[PDB]
Amino acid sequence: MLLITPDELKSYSVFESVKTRPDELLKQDILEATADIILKVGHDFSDAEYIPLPETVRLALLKLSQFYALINGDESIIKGYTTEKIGDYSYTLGDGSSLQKPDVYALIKDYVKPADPDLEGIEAKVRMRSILEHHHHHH
Repeated sequence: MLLITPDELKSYSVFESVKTRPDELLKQDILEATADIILKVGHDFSDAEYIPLPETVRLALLKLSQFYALINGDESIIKGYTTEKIGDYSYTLGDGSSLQKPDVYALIKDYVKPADPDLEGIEAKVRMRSILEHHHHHH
């Protein structure tokens, strides 16, 4: 998942719609945006021993967040009556334009399917999560 906050989104974004929005909604958008960036690189950052967050990534998400937040509850944009937000063509604009996501591919192009083995954090959390106990507390 992302390691940012909803307050930061508005701090950078310019759309009054993204700022005017609450703090709970902003969270949903952010988490929904990171899904796109990860879908491009073809990998996430769940492993606690591998959660890289450069300056290029933080920016890419900041832009994507504002994008969705804009067509997330606008007052002049509709996807022609459809399910929840989808990562496809929709959210028509008053100018009959197709608001497309931000070109943040170059921002993640540096971390898009690297050339490294499975040395990454693997079989480490499963070895501890699947342990008999190794503790003096039963939660």
